[PDB]
Amino acid sequence: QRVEITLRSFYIFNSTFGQVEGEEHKKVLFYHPNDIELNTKIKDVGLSEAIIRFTGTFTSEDDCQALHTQKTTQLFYQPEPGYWLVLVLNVPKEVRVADYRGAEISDRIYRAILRQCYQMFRFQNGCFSNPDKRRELLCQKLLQFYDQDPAQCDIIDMLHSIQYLPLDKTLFLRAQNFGTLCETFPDIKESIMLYQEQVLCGGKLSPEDLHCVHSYVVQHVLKVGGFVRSRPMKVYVTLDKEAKPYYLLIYRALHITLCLFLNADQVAPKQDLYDDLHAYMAPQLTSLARDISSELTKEAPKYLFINEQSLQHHTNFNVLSIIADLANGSGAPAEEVQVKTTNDYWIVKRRCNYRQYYVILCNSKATLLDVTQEARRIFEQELTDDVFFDK
Amino acid sequence: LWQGQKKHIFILSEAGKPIFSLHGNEDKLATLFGVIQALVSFVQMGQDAITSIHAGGIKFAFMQRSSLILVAASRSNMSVQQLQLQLGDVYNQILSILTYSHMTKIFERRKNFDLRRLLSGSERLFYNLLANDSSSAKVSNNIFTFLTNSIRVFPLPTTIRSQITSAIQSNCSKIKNLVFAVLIANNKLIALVRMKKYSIHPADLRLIFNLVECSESFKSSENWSPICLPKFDMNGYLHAHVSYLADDCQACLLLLSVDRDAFFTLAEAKAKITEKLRKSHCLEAINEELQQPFNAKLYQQVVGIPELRHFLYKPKSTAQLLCPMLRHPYKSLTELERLEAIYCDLLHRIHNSSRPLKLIYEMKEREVVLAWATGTYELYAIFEPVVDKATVIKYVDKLIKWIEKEYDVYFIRNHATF
Amino acid sequence: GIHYIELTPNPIRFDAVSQLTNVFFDDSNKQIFAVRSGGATGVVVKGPGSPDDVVISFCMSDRGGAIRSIKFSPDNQILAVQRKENSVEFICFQGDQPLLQDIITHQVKTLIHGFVWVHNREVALISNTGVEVYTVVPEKRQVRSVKSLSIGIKWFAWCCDANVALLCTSEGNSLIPVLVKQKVITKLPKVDLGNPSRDVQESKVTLGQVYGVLAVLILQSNSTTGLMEVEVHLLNGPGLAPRKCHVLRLSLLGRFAINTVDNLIVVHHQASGTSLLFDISLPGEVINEITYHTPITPGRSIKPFGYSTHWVLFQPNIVIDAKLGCMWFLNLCIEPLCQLISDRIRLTEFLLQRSNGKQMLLKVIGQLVDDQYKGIFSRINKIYASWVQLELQNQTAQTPPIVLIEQLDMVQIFQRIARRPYTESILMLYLQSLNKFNIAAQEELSKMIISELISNRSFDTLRRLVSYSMLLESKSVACFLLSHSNVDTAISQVAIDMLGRIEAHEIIIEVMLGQGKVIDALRLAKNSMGLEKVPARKFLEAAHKTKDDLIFHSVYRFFQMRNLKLYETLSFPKAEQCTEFIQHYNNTFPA
Repeated sequence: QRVEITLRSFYIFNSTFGQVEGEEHKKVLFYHPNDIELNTKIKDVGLSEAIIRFTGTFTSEDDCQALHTQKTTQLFYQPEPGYWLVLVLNVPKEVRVADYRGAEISDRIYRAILRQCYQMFRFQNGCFSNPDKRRELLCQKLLQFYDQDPAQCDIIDMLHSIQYLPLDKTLFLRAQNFGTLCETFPDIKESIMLYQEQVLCGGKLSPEDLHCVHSYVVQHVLKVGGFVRSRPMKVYVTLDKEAKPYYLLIYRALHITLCLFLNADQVAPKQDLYDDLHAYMAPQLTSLARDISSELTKEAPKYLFINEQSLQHHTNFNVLSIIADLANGSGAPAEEVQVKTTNDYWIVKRRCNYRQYYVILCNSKATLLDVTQEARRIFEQELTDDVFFDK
Repeated sequence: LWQGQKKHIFILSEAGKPIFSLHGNEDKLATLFGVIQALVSFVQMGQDAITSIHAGGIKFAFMQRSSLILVAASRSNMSVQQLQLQLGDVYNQILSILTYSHMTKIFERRKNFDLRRLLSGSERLFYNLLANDSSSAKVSNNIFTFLTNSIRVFPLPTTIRSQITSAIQSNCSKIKNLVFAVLIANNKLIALVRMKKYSIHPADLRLIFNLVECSESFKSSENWSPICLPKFDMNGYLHAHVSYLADDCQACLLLLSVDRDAFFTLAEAKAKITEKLRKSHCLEAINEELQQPFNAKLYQQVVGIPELRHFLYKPKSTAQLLCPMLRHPYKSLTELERLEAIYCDLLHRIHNSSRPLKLIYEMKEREVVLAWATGTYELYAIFEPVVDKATVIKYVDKLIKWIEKEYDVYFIRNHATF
Repeated sequence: GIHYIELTPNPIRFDAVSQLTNVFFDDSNKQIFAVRSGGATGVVVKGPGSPDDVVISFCMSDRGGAIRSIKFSPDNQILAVQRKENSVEFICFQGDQPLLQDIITHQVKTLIHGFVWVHNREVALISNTGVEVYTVVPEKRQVRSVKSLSIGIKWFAWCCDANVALLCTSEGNSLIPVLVKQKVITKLPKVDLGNPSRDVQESKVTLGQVYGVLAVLILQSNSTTGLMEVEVHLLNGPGLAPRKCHVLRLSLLGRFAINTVDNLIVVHHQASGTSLLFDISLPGEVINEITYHTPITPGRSIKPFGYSTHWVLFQPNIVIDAKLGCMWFLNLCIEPLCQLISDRIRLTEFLLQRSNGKQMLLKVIGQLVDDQYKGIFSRINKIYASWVQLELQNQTAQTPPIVLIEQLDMVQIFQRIARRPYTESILMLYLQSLNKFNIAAQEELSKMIISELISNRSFDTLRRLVSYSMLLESKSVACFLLSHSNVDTAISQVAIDMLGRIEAHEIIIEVMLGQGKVIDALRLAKNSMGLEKVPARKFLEAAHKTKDDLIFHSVYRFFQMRNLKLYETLSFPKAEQCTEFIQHYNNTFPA
């Protein structure tokens, strides 16, 4: 009778506030769920602060990272000095008496999730830094964010990668041609083009900002023929060594989403600009989308080839024990790791200059040499321009 | 400086009374003990039990057993389960010094009773047990015996060992209530004979080894002291007659009996055993082996295989270990720590309960390691960084064949019986 | 005065005509002959050839009859004279002074019109009754005939280049070309005049070739509005069959003349004093599979320097003077034309088929891309795809086309616009055009593109460009990528990837040893070199510099085992000369 991981609590606190007696409720800036009594909130914040101050007697205070009780595990994270995020989890149970199996949880995945939460909040609203009363009401953005699965997490969600879109040269040159908008219209500072879910042509932007833009677009615009209007939306992205606000304009062709970054130190754009952009851009974008769709219509061991410099993976994705091993052995010179599990699964890993390769095999009648040969066959079949210098 | 150490061991009471600390004075650290007790009680108020804390390079492990609080902190590469095993060893040491019934009754008595009174004069055993690791200054294989929880057997030809065992079991046959007779020499078991219906468990044997190694007053007298074996009987005592063999053969013999009055009989039996050993020239073989620095046969075997730095082979039926001598480039301390970390990591990954493995092959920058867990043995080899794979497999197979050939010389299959 | 037709700044000068002397012009060799007193006192010669005007003064008596033409041989050895319709004499010239004793007299009944040279030693005669062809012999002093034809002729026309004589029948409603050469004369398919009833006159028919293809020109007036026009037929059909291909819209009235200057059909109007250019290759309107054309510039006069009704216009660009005694050659001033025409695409099309349209075309592109730049995009999107087609047609056929622009021509143009915000778009547009026309990018363009992409912080485009192999895969390009290595690390990743693509292992080994990765470099070397060629000295020194005491031991042990495998010993051969490292190892690791 498996119970698997659930979510028990999530809160943000700042110990600086409420140093005077009787203001113990000023610590909490957010608590989830909101149905809990105030005393329990204060007790949980007190426990977290006690653990942090106990750790802070051997090393630096900003080193605390986790707690493992018998049935709940907590994760700490400090994005800015003073502010802490905590993610209480629930240990899976096994019934045969209760058999807690809190040894099947990898802290890296959920700590990465904690990182992504703050990254998205920063993208939309900015940094965390009375103003605390404004902040506490602006933090009820993290109410729909945790309303829109904890058990289903893997290495891809740990590394924040997006799949790769292969295109022929002519279509790519045609698509990249949409860079004359910054010249015909001097106001536009940046443009990014997406296919349905893969990034088609996004340039002059760091991978983190591109991931944030892609995640926001997929979450809002795609899930729930021209300029999509929401019921002047500002974003905070870093360009030229500084994070600055920018207006975001989203234009939707058939399957193509084109995000335009207008300058945000002037007044909001008027209707004439929208009309000009529409009448200047609609037909070419429609034709390009139709051509790409037609071309894409014209066009056992697993694998997963991850790139660490652009966060674009390429896979064809395995029991839970196998999935747990991939997230364990992951990240410096090259290396080569081969592992066989009890249930007869062979796992091979390579690490070239900046990449990671994985191959999973299911063969119980193989030796070390046979497995190496099979992995080499797969690597040669699914890749060109041999990178390992196998010769 | 105090907080920069590589290992800390704190022992508390359920009320928060300091008892033992590996570093520093137990009375200078009252506030830390109070903080720990408050934290544990605070967590327990929610019908829950705290186990560990991971904080960016430092790990803490907690244990609450029989109204005691055991806390261990370590900056090494050890995981939390291995620290829990270490804490269990410390608790077993405490349980051996004070039998379980005595401590449970005294705790059922006044709740604020200081246990340092009853644990006075036995700090040497704790310090030896916690210094048995290579963290501070030690360059030996006791860390390798601790990691895999097994002992090492003295390498002698089968004839000498059979003669010694036959002599002991023939001389000590008529005595009533003799449970175990153990003969060890230089931190290495030589022979062991036990009663038919009662066996021994590796934890108790390692405890006996620690008691013999730490104490030094066993050489100048025929000491008669009691010992408690938690696995044998956790509420009853055993009385041990401990004495060395002679002034030229430094092998120590222990006779364990349940009767507190039978001591002269044990002395007479020991005298007869030593006489019958000296008659048949076994002491000469023991002394000759004690002078060899590195067991030249295994040295020749290892040097016969280049691109091999270290290994440790352990069978599955019994808890015994075989490993060669430390050689270059691992003769320093930093490289020794690195090698210890490598074995810790491999051992933790192989024996993980949630996701166990069967074979690990790695080709890191400065080494080529290999682990293996067959149904009848368990190997952990380390090769040179620029070796191919077929050569590694050939060397491993040849080494395993040689080890299987010379089995009775290095391992004991079945123990003797009275 | 801003005009497009001018004259020669250094005109040729000759003796003016008088009441007695006559002037005779040869179109075939561009020579004007001025006879004096029937040639007895000396005839002057003016024309092309040597920088000094070649003049041959000769004596010849007065035999009666006005001369219509005297013409040397194509090798200038024999001349000819004609006096009367029935007595035509063939005179022989020897050396540089007339041997008058060798003159030959010939008699023919046919109605004589004219004579032509079809070869260096062959004279062909045109007569009304019907053509023929003769061949002279000075030895026996008679002239032989080979073939003939037979067609009444009112007037004729001759071409020196293609040797195609256009003849008008005495019936007055038929024109037939004849191709005349050595021993072979044959009729051509009769020209489809369209209107077999129109009257033909001398000033209504001109013959001349444009772009190297012979064409016939006929003047006409509009059948609907009465406006004058020019009817053009090109002799480009299979078998040199005449075929109408173009019609010019003049939209004026009066007298007109046509020359052919720089492959342009120039039309002159004496009444209005204006000239009109017509470029045949320019895109014009087509009606009933016949293309109609209009002047490319507003009507303007010849540049005023030095439209009198006294000139005689000779093809292709010859204008002579009767009472003035001079002769010019027409020319074009392309600098004013580059400003008069405003449409950049039209100007590029006009300049891509000229004789000097390279120095002006490159200047136009440079002005359009550097000085007068605007948000132009669709103009230089078309100029490229206009000349890159010519460049591709040159390659796929391997006479080179007139005006040809390669990559090295316009790489120099893009140099002056480097380090500007808008350079990336221009470079990418050029690369897109090249890729569309399937032309590889050479080293310099690839280097420029890499530099611009790196400077503008665009790495996804760089990765995609390298992925498709759109940049030259050279070791110099690899060095160029690797020399930056500090703006970011993705540049280093791309450089190493494309170094490994071309299998340049020594550079990879040197780079890896530069960072301080001795074991990986040694692993690569023992697979590339082969374990019998690895340098022990270099690797031992590199491992000794790191000061790690583990890499040193591993390298030393690897070389010890190499010595064991090769020489069945664990010692270092004296050839290596590395006893210092042996001493260092022995002291470092005690035995």
